[PDB]
Amino acid sequence: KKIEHKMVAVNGLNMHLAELGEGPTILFIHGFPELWYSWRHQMVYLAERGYRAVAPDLRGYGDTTGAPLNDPSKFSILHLVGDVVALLEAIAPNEEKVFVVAHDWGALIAWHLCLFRPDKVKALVNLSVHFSKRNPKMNVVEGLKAIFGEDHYISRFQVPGEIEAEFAPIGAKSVLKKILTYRDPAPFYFPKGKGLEAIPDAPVALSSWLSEEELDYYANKFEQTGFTGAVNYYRALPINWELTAPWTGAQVKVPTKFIVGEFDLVYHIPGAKEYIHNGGFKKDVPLLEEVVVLEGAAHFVSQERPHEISKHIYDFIQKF
Repeated sequence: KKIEHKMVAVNGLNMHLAELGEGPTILFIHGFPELWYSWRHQMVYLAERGYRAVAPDLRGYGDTTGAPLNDPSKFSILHLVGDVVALLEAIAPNEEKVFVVAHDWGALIAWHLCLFRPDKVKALVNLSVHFSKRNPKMNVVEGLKAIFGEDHYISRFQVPGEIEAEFAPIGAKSVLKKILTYRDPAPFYFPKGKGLEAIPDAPVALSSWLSEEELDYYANKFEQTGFTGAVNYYRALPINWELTAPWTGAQVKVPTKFIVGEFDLVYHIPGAKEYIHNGGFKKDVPLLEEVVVLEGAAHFVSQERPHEISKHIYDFIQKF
């Protein structure tokens, strides 16, 4: 069978769901600036081994409609987890708990899904983004701006319309190619009026995992939707910080496997490596397995290392 596509009405949205396979449900959750399509390899691998792979486009992404692009406050972590809980109730009505696999912004959603509703998740595979322990002093935007300055991507993303206008003459294809093929451990910089000039290029042979046809899929979709929906997630970071105060000191009680690429910029945020490897991560996530670091890999591991990611998912969920 080929990948099936449907629309599901959830939490004020009409959500696009891609689906492949039969058996126990695995929910895949993409990140920025990606789509359901990022899971193409894993959907096939897991479906051929007796699982039902389900991959939505998130709020403000791809074929999912209903989100007010003009109101970034509606892209809060609470709205996002609300979407996922409602989705699961609709598409998995006979499984109290399901498997969850997620990456980047999807991983951040998955952490909070597990904090808010651990009764819904049997086991979790998170990629790239480690558990974000709430800093009582300041929000993520302010914290990263203090370290990396005004041109840091999360800071430049803040005012609605600004980064959109920067990307406009460049076009979705060039923006996406530059982002998807990025390999340097430093964060993205978007100096005003400089477009993509501040982002270094890696040797071309290192991005052979991304075909022109695959690039075109992302490009065509984001040229239709624009980038506002996706970028609004970062614009909600300040309110996310306020809204998540009730979960200070709370633990994720779901069995978890964490995987990250050696050169992933998120992995190189100051303090991240120490948090992940020296005990802090295990304290917040007591059922965390041994952390997996993919040698020679960068941020987009599901596409860059599809066999390794697929096998790591299969081997982990087989334990249950």
